[PDB]
Amino acid sequence: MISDSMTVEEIRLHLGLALKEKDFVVDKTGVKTIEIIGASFVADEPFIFGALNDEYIQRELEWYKSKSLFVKDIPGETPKIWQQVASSKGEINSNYGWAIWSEDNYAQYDMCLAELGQNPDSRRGIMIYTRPSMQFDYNKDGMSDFMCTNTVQYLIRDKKINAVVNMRSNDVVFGFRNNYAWQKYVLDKLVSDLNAGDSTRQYKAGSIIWNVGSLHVYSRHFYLVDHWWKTGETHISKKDYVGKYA
Amino acid sequence: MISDSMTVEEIRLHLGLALKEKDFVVDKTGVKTIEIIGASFVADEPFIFGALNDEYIQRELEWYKSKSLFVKDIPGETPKIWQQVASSKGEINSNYGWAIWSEDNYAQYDMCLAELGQNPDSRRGIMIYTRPSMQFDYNKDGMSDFMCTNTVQYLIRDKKINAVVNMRSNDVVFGFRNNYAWQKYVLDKLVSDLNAGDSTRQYKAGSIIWNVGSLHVYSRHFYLVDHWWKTGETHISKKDYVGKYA
Ligand SMILES: Cc1cn([C@H]2C[C@H](O)[C@@H](COP(=O)(O)O)O2)c(=O)[nH]c1=O
Ligand SMILES: Cc1cn([C@H]2C[C@H](O)[C@@H](COP(=O)(O)O)O2)c(=O)[nH]c1=O
Ligand code: NA
Ligand code: NA
Repeated sequence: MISDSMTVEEIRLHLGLALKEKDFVVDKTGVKTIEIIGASFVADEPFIFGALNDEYIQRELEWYKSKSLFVKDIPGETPKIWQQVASSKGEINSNYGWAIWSEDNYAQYDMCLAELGQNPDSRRGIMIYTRPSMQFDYNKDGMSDFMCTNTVQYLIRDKKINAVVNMRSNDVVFGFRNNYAWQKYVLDKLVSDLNAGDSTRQYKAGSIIWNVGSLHVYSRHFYLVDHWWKTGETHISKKDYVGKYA
Repeated sequence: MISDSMTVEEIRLHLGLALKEKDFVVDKTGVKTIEIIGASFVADEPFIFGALNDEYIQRELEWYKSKSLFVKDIPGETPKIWQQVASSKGEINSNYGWAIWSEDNYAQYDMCLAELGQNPDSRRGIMIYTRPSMQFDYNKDGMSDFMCTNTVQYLIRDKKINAVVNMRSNDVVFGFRNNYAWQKYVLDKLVSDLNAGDSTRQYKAGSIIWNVGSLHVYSRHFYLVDHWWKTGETHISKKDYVGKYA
């Protein structure tokens, strides 16, 4: 039994209610947010609010395939957000290709693939992204990057592979869209690798379940929530939005 | 906004449905289980099925206060389960007092207390129990102890301190009852320590939210589920149970 969770549509609704309520909490940067504490839902759409950007996602995936911990190695011009959280030397913590494909984080992908190839029913098929020393590593050399993804667990049931994603913190607009594309790519690769190992397995991709301690919208994206609250459209250009949260 | 989750009562219901359905999955030990994948609920009662045992809980808490990684240091006679998962030398991984009070796991309690004493609104107040090297450490010296608790996050909102518990795996009957008593003790201590630091804070304990990749019942406890399914009583002695799952 997979848990019958909220869907992306219902998360949209609860965010709209928080905004209507004026239930604000002060970000570390001083900015207001709206927040769901302890959120859990099935990721049945590839975005919550906003639009897709295959070009950027493909650049972030090439960076993950390189496993580099330096933001300059992102193909093309590196985004400003990555520059602002990096150390004095351009270093970060959150390269998810490093987290799952590097020997330095204990070969999470290959060990999860070996565990499930040996025991398809296991509860120990997991890729652990964060680490206890994060209590001190988050601000090494002046960076500001406390890992947001804690763990991802994989469970094979009825010839489908399901993923359970646990995050400390996730931005609804950019974070969720990029992080979802990545989790789906990893899931499909794992399915294909298991199938090439044994042509009788015939596995397929299953569901992705999303769990978050603080799932939040920054006040700079309140307009998307408000517009969806009024119209049902999940995207509008900032230039075209008319409404209070300009 | 805390997420409006299932309660313990509703978890009881879904477990009863899995049992009725005969939706079984094979444990590593060969035994059948029933399972909810990706479960998330508020812990508003101190047990799901079964009875309380303050004596045993108090012994496990004294062991946690000692921080010892050896099962013999549990006060009095050490339980058989702890003996069966221990290494050739009596060693385990899962002492939660070690995980949060030892310098060797990077002082999780003291660093979370310092983070929240400095910024009550933070999203980085977390105690990280597991670690990436668990892909290799789970069977060190022949033990069988892949850490079950991944992380616990603390969020202070409206002068109440809420906890978000993330677990890979949890047994509904013994695991949940013992693990809940522990999480509530830590929460109350944190509240009291914050209040003694500043007599204007006046904080109080809030909600505990429980998230689990595989939340399961072993076939040896199917009787409790069945009895509750038939009668609404959350406990019965194994001697008194009449029914199929004898
Ligand atoms: C690196 C990363 C950051 N974030 C966002 C979540 C938070 O808004 C922010 C981290 O801020 P915090 O460490 O104060 O929670 O970055 C994601 O949503 N996904 C990611 O993968
Ligand atoms: C140490 C510990 C184990 N357990 C149970 C969960 C599983 O039934 C078992 C670990 O088995 P697994 O590693 O194969 O999932 O021990 C808890 O529920 N809580 C705990 O704190
Ligand atoms: Na670049
Ligand atoms: Na003992």
